[PDB]
Amino acid sequence: MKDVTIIGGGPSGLYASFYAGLRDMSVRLIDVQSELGGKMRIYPEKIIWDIGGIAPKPCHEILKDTIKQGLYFKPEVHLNERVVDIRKKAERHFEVETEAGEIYTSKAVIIAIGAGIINPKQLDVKGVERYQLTNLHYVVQSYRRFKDKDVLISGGGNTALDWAHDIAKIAKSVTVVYRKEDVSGHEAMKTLVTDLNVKLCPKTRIKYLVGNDDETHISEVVLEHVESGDRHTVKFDDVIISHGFDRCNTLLSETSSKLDMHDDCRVKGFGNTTTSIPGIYACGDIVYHDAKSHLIASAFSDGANAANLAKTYIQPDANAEGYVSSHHEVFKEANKTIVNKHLY
Amino acid sequence: MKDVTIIGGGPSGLYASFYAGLRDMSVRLIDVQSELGGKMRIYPEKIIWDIGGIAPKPCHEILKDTIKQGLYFKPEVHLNERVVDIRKKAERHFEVETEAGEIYTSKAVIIAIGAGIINPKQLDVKGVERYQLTNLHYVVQSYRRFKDKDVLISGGGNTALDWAHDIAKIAKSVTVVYRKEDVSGHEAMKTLVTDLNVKLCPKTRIKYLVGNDDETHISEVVLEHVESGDRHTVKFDDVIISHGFDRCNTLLSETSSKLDMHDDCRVKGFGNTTTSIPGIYACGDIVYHDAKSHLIASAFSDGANAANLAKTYIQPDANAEGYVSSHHEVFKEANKTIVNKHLY
Ligand SMILES: Cc1cc2nc3c(=O)[nH]c(=O)nc-3n(C[C@H](O)[C@H](O)[C@H](O)COP(=O)(O)OP(=O)(O)OC[C@H]3O[C@@H](n4cnc5c(N)ncnc54)[C@H](O)[C@@H]3O)c2cc1C
Ligand SMILES: Cc1cc2nc3c(=O)[nH]c(=O)nc-3n(C[C@H](O)[C@H](O)[C@H](O)COP(=O)(O)OP(=O)(O)OC[C@H]3O[C@@H](n4cnc5c(N)ncnc54)[C@H](O)[C@@H]3O)c2cc1C
Repeated sequence: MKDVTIIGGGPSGLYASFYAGLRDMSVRLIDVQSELGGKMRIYPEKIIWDIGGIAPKPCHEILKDTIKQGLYFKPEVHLNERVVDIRKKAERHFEVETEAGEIYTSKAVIIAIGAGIINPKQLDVKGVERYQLTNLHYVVQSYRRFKDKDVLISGGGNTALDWAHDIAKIAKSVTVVYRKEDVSGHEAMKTLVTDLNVKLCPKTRIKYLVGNDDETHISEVVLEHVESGDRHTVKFDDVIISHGFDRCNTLLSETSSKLDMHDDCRVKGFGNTTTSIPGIYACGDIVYHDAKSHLIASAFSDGANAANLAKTYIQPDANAEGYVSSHHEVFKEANKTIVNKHLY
Repeated sequence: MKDVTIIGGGPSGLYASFYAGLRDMSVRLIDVQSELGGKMRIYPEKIIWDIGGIAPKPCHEILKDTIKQGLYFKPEVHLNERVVDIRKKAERHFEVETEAGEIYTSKAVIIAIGAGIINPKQLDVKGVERYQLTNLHYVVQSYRRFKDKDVLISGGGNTALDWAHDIAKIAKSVTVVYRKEDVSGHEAMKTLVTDLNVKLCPKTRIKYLVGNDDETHISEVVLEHVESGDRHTVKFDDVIISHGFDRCNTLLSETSSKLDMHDDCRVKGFGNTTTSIPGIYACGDIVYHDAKSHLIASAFSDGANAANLAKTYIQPDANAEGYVSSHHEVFKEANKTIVNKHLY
């Protein structure tokens, strides 16, 4: 029987996988996406600066390193598989069941599902290459940059509609294209509908992202009606791609085992990655504890803690923490080649 | 007046410096060593694997990246300076005083002192280069590798004497060279003295670390008596350099402001980097909270949390957390050059 099943292949699940391997635990890693990376697959061309010890470079580049790390010890990896239920048969005996009916057994379970299912939108860029785009946004925090700008927002989820309203306060115009399979959320919509500089475009998708010359920005967007198929090209200064996150619609609402939940539908972490059920640990954006940050850095330190607690759960007399890698015997064979051949 | 004074230039203080800069805070960074890096300056040639997202490479290489990160926003850096006192004159008004009598003012204080003063021993290696040594150890956790080995340990601190005893259980012989300025600790010494395969060498230092041929290991060590100056060369299979850490002998025992302390002389973190005094935050190995790991990864996530809490302390209406770097406006000018010139 596998030592631990890890649900979620984002940076938190990946590091948890690595550190569980560092602690000599057999690992099963499950993720619904066709590739590992979680939310990081949303913003591949973006330059990341705030990961500890990592000089700024594209997210997809850092992701490649993070994935490699998660797979050093070669865990049992299951992609394109969606967990729907978690069960505790007994102590050191858990069942993890997918929507396809597959049932996986483990002595422990690590939940690293972030905010739920990630399904990145496939953007088709013409004229420019995506890796050099500047006016393409996947999240809105500061919106002062959008002053007097013609802004496009894709997605009609509550968060996207909130962004639209805030941006509308100073933007020249805001256009929201979406499909109404998006929530869309009555209150967020009611607020937005009286922003008279906002155009709502239901049943509409982004077909093409177009930029001229060489340029490093999108200058115009080809929009397409989902039903009629009619297209028209509109110029924008900024394009914002929302994804629609709802932490309240994960499996944790309808599994066969209910962890205590934070009021925002995050798993209640008891000081750390410990949950209300012994043997189950939550790491990353899904868990709440006082030391949390919404950062990849925090996802990593959570992963370590989840692996440690899972290790001591399976084997109580084991060390509380893992051996530091600098003096860990498992890396020595590789270290000599790395040093001798200067593989860094 | 400076926003925050950060005491300690290890990975935790460095990231805290970076993230404080990310949150648009003015920073003063103080460390007693002649160079930044903290404990990482102890094991520069060692290959590190367990930092999130970072492929294995020498510690000094990762340190260079970590230092660069800590200094992006160009804080006020004070090296070769030892803090001896911390004072809270009023809310958003702190005094940080060094042994030389210098007094620095800040609206907040971040304590990142690890286990206390770090003063790396200068090893002189002959025959081989340090970067390829394998049998050189700076910490002992697993000691099974020392079975039937002739082992040398430098340092007579309690921890080093504990290592010596454990190793003596399976080693062919253990030699402990030290100066008695080291504790040495009565009980640890009393335990060790009846290990009849252990040779105690007081008033003795390591002069030379010698390896033959090209080789990737130390084959023999030149020892020197501190008083007489007499030398003799002894062959060893492994060399262990202890440093002597005592968390109970930091400034936190005799400042003008007492944080609540964990029973192991670590600062009591209230769920995170929060201490018993508003405006003072502890990040890294110095602080205890339930989400802690003794890892660089945890030092980083602590640093972020300490910067955030310090930010909201100085400016209560500010956002709880900082803007993700991927969409942070402060990095955009640099991002275009990084992308255009492929500087990664
Ligand atoms: C646009 C954007 C920009 C960001 N920029 C930065 C930045 O610059 N620096 C930084 O530190 N952080 C940044 N972040 C945050 C960072 O991406 C997250 O903190 C991090 O991805 C969280 O890692 P995680 O593993 O905990 O969750 P996730 O990354 O969300 O991983 C969850 C994975 O588990 C999968 N999954 C979920 N549910 C189930 C199920 N029931 N069955 C199977 N599989 C499943 C999901 O599909 C997903 O792949 C950014 C976030 C976004 C959205
Ligand atoms: C030999 C060894 C191997 C390790 N290997 C790994 C590994 O492979 N992976 C990993 O993740 N971790 C590893 N670690 C642990 C890692 O080094 C620590 O977790 C990390 O350095 C802690 O960072 P810090 O900033 O909190 O403390 P520190 O690194 O100790 O930084 C403290 C700094 O503040 C300075 N300072 C202290 N006090 C005062 C004062 N009163 N005034 C002024 N200045 C001051 C100190 O001199 C020091 O420079 C290892 C530790 C050691 C000793």
